[PDB]
Amino acid sequence: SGFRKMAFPSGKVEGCMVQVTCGTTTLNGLWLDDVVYCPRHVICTSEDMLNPNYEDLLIRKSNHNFLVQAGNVQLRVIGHSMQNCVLKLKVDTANPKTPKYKFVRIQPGQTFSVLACYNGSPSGVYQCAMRPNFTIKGSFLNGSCGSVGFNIDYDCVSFCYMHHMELPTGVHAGTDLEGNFYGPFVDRQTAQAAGTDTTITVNVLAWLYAAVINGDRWFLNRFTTTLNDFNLVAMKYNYEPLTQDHVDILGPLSAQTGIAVLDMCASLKELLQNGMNGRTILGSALLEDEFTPFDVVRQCSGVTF
Amino acid sequence: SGFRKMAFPSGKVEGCMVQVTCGTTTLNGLWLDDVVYCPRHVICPNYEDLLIRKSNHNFLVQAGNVQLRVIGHSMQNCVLKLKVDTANPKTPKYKFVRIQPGQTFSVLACYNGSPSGVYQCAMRPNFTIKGSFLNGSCGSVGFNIDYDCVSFCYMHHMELPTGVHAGTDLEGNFYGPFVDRQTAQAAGTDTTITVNVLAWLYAAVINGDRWFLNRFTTTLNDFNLVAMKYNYEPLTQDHVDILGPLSAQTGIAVLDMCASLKELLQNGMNGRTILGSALLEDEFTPFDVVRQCSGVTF
Ligand SMILES: O=C(Nc1cncc2cc(F)ccc12)[C@]12C[C@H](C1)Oc1ccc(Cl)cc12
Ligand SMILES: O=C(Nc1cncc2cc(F)ccc12)[C@]12C[C@H](C1)Oc1ccc(Cl)cc12
Ligand SMILES: [Cl-]
Repeated sequence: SGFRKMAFPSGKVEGCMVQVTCGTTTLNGLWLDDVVYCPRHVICTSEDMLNPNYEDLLIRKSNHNFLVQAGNVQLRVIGHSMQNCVLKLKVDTANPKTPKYKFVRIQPGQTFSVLACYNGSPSGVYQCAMRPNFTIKGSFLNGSCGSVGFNIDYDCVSFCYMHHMELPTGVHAGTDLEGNFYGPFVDRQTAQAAGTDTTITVNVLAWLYAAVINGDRWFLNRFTTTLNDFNLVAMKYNYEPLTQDHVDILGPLSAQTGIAVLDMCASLKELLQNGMNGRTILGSALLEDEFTPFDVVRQCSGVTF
Repeated sequence: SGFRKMAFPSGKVEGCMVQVTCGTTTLNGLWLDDVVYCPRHVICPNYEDLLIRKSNHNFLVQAGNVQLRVIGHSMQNCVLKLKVDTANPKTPKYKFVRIQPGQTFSVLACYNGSPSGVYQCAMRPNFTIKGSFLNGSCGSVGFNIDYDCVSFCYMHHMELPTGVHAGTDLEGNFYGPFVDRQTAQAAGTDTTITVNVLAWLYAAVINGDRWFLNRFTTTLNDFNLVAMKYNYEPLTQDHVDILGPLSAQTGIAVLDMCASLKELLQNGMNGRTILGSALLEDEFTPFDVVRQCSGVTF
């Protein structure tokens, strides 16, 4: 029993964190085999950030301008290249702690663990979700750039995010490990603002199924809804449209609890209308949207209470 | 910016997790140097009588794909200590520490000696933890990290009828009035950790959430009458002293923030949130707030 925002154990990622220094800037890098991956803005001055020409800044650099530190050991840089917004530093030593890994690009609504680091030293781990507006509500201070997001299903680490910047509203933007940004963001200090965010509907439904699994049904009702009527109502509360893909994905949780997806959709409609009335669901007074259908199945028991 | 329920990096603890099997029971053990620590209920009660009938070879200890050989066994309170023939080469610098209610720690939840997740939690005033554990989680541990030293503070033993969890320190002493057996046990009425709620209100102010601030101040006596009425733990002069740094950073005196908390307790939030929460959060200590708003590394 119980339901917590759970992160993956971070050990396999901790053994990959390094410090990258270029001039006066120090940030974090990810050391996998003989390559260190880090945000390309490590080569920028603050002035450069308004309109940086990364190709022009990079051509003026040599291997010995990049200082890479792994624990108490200095790694020697023997090559460098840029791939989109990521800098790849070839080093002379392969990481003996390199786990089994993949680079995966995730979609909005997907969750992942973040290992927040400063000076190549891990400080904490937390669970989060890629928002529909492509930002993440993280907890990052200056020096956290290069910190990574990942999932660990089985013994393989799937790296999905690398931290690049904080937006004016306090939310965070970054790239996949191939250096492609999530969202319409640029690694440039321009007027960039996150689009209006929405609630991840399929995740709220998954979390309502988790509440039923743990033994709570106060919020259920005797009604059903069509998918289109559900979407016309939920969009009035800034909820993401629920697609047939989301309904198919919720199939297993529907079969486990005996509650049809569209009947759980009717319960969500009523919750949006009435609020909780002094009650909580899994110890929360808000409808939680940072647990996916996959996270609920992984964390919850296979036997409904 | 941002404020998340953050756990310590779990790597140093992952390298200590093993699987302990005794008969039909499989649970988790903590391998430090040449000793494996695990709940004594793995042998299940008259624990001395059950233990005397066991030999070293009855305990199967598995570390990854390797079987460790048990060469000795002893009991210390509610913890079983299995002497093994191999010292853990991944043993970090560590201490066994007993924590107090209100203090927080990270839990590495394990099943079959394999870590599955990490989360942050607090020892409730009623000595239970609101964790997330299924069958097979027994022996999972709670810890904090200071510099490079792991301080182990909790080992999971059982789930109570309300879905909350109970366990011991690493010396086998239970937190709370609990016993390790299948019997009628209930957690006492819980209370809110007042000093932690105040720390979280200071974290909100540091992050730009100031709507709850007011011009008023109060006294410890007046506030404690309000806290007692709303099932909040009493606030002591020690708690006020501990909140000193956050008070100096934000310019809001502790009894000034207490007057804000009193108004939140008597009027609610009025459709508003604080750090994305509609409830007053009590699982961040004053130290956790200072650490997350400073970036301390290990
Ligand atoms: O946003 C940035 N760094 C921060 C990342 N996360 C949390 C932060 C919290 C802070 F209070 C400050 C900077 C943060 C900065 C560092 C300065 C701005 O130059 C930059 C150049 C390029 C890019 Cl894409 C980003 C940045
Ligand atoms: O409480 C227990 N185990 C569980 C620990 N955590 C989460 C659990 C979640 C569950 F759904 C079931 C058992 C859990 C049990 C195993 C049965 C009861 O015999 C016991 C004897 C002594 C002790 Cl201290 C504990 C137990
Ligand atoms: Cl995805």
